[PDB]
Amino acid sequence: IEIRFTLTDVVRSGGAPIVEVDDAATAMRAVLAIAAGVEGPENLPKVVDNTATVTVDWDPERVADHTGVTATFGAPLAPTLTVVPDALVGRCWPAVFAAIGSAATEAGFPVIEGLLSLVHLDHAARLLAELPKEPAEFTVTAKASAATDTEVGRVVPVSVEVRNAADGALLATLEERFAIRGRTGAAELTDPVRAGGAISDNATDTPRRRRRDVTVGAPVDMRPFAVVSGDHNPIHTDRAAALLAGLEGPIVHGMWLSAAAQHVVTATDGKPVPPAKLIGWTARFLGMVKPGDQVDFRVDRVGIDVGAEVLEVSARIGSELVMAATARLAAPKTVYAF
Amino acid sequence: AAGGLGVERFVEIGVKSAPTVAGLATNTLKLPEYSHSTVEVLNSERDA
Amino acid sequence: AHALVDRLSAGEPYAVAFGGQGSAWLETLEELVSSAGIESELATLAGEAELLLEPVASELVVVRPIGFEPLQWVRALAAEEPVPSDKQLTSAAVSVPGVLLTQIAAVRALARQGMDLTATPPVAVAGHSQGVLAVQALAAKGAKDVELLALAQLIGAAGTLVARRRGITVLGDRPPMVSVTNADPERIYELLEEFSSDVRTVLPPVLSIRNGRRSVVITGTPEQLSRFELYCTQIAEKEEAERKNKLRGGAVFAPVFDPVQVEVGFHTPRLSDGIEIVGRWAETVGLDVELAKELTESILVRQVDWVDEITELHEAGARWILDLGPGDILTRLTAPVIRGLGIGIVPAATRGGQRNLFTVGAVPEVARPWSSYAPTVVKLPDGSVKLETKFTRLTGRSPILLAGM
Repeated sequence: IEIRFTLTDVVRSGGAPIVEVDDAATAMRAVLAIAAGVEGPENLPKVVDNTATVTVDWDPERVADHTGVTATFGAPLAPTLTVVPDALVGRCWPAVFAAIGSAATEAGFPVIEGLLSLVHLDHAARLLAELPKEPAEFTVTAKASAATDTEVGRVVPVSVEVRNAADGALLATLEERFAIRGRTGAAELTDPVRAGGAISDNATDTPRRRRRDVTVGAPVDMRPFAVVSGDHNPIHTDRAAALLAGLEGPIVHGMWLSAAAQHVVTATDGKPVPPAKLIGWTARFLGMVKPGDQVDFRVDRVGIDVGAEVLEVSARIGSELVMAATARLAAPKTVYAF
Repeated sequence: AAGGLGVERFVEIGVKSAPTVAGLATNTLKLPEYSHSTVEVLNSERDA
Repeated sequence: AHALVDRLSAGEPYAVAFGGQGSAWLETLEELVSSAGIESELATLAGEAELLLEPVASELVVVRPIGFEPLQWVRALAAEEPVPSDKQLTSAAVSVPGVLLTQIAAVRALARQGMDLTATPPVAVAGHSQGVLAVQALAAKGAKDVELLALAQLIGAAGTLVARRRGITVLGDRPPMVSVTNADPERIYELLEEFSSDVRTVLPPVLSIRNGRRSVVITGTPEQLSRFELYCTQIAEKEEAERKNKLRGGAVFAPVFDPVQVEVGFHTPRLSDGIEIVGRWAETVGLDVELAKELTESILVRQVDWVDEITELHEAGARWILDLGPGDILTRLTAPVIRGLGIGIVPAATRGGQRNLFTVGAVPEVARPWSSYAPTVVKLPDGSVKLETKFTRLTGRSPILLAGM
């Protein structure tokens, strides 16, 4: 697939010998549209209008590939579940991206977005008290809660609802917030301001408890995760696009890391029984990660929400902070006798 | 066993009465249960 | 001038053996590259590996990207810094092809020096597990070489997609592959059948390899295998109270149980969905030969009765057996199996055993045919009959004595 651009030269202004076509933004979109969707998925919402994901089925081999893509052993970790809540992101990905531009973006924004300048801020999965299972089919709905601009750029929080097809109920809620860095707007204004929390009705407070010291390698190439997740962004694959965006290299998918640190919290504090235990997880990406990376994670036990332990995770490659993560985990199941 | 064998926690309540049926469970966890399972015996009195 | 080959031509016969999975292949492949002064084969083998994947009309969507260029990993490993983890390299997808390449490169090494002599003649070519693959096209024309690596790429791929390890624990440590020692094949299957009575059809353990008389290998789901591990321990302990009563029929058994480093169940029904897919993977390639269907079943589902096969080619009276398998596996497994029946076995790509191969005088290692020491009859001047043994020969008397009492 090809990407074309156009220039125009007026030399009356010597300091501005080159001025290039204003159709760039719209021209960039048509290029991404061909590659991304290939008109394969089709629904035609405006950004406010709901984005629907038709139908989704989870094969046992899609369970294996993901659990095999991110693995932990040396720390006595045993992943168990039909569908890890991390697997939600693979289903909702192609729909979320469609909301990144629109007429509402045309009204209040210049509609100037470099896709290479796209930055993932936060990702979280909130459960409706239902957990994902075997062969039952899923159908997902994506909505943009707000379209915001910041001092550092344009931000689009996206809400996602995952539903079981056969049963016809909403299982989980997925939250994503993306950052394009060039834009301003009258739609939603933020300077430094954004906030999110995992909250529960009944709570207990605890003291800091060191649980595990984790060692996690980054994959050699980012293409394996790109295939499964459905993220084809050339930043993580092509070196020419990564260098053009002014990056340290073919940056590891933040989404892979998200499932990487999670799988540990899944198995460690979660113990040989993760499946009914973690009812939610949140992930903040502090810094960029190159492939072939030895990263050290540390999960601690902080406090209690709704009878579920909260677990805080910090990430370091050498001195650099990488991921800030926090999870709600049920305790190891208790049997009482009087 | 029919519902899966993954980690279980056995807690006894009533304060000082807690060591008894736990010690009953403990010795029981030994003899038939030799299968090497991860099990936690906890007492309200002792293990608070 | 290779005496054995020269022996092989006029005198004693020979048989080729190929090792299977669990061979610790990479370090052998790394050394084989470093010990190789001739890269000629590796040029075509690398290109055909690239080629054969592209035209594939079989599904193979997940497999091709997760496949890796063999030339790059080697040169990386030769810079001494780069290499993925053993856990990644041991996975069937990239491991199964790599094992064959090590074996194929092992074929070429001997073929470099003595080919005119070191050409074809075995009596038979046999293999173990995935080793049966490299056996077939070695007996076929040279254009079929990558087809092994091609099928191996397909074998480990579907096997991985169908069933892969979902958990492991440092204790034991617990794999899909388990081995018990000292216990009868009947007794092991008994405890197997005793345990399999308590579990569902989806995860039964079964007997995969019978390595010898009292040494076997049972395989299945790691968790269920760990359960079988429990019963054998209880019996071991209950029989301990027996042995310490100082009674022989009432004595403890002293078996040896401990798992293996193999990452995935082989020769089990858990791979049953893999056979079909693999079969189509071959026909969509120029790999078409009528044994691709039979090899798969033998490797993926059907067990391997090993002792009986290589013995069968052995009882044909073929004196020599070589093994081009990684490290060397199945070369030494076979030796105490046959032992003193006249067979002897040099590990191939092993420098010590290859020193035999290349010389006129260092060649004829032929293990002792116990029948050689079989007793004989002797006559004497006064005409006494004497039964001849190593004892009688010295003493000059009957091979019988009244012990000190």
